[PDB]
Amino acid sequence: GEELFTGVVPILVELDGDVNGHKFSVSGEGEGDATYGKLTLKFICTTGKLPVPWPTLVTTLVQCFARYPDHMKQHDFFKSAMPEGYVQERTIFFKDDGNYKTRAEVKFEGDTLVNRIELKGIDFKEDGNILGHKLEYNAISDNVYITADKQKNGIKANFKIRHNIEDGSVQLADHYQQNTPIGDGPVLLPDNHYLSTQSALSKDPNEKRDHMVLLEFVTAAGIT
Repeated sequence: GEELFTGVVPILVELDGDVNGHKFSVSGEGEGDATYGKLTLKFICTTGKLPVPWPTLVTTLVQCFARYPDHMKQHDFFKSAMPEGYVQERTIFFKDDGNYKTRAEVKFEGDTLVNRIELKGIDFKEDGNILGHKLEYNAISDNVYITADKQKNGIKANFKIRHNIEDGSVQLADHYQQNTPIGDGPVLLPDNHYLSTQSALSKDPNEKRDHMVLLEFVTAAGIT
């Protein structure tokens, strides 16, 4: 499982979304290098204009690429589930606004690590920060707090993302996450720890489609 990540691995992401009945699709390509916790990705809205802010999709759009320090390798659930993969589900509660519910399957297709996602968003405000596009195209950085879930043979996680709003304020997105293996083989059930994650968002100056370029670092921590 871990051996599948010792080099650079191609990534494919495919997302189908429906937020308040606004339907859209995103496709992504890039590479991950778990040795350095490093991800480089480019996403394109294939249906036209994205109806929500790109920053709100970052966490949805492959924590198997986390750098787990040598001394914490027995706590890496994500790679232990490979190549068969895992289901990753979230509910993301946007404070004073709607929620996303996401279901994804993360697995290998040949040599390529694939993340296939369905996203459903409901109860958003038409002129809120999300459907009104009031969030700054700004990096996000925070800690993903992971705990074991023995009853599902997987993990749970929780974290908060504070998205900057255009007026200087913050739009909180409270994340609740569950991962469960797809295969029936043994997986690593971790002690409590976190992934320290930083995502830098940018634009391809030659790209005319609605898109997002990401450079992301992911590092496991919190166990000495």
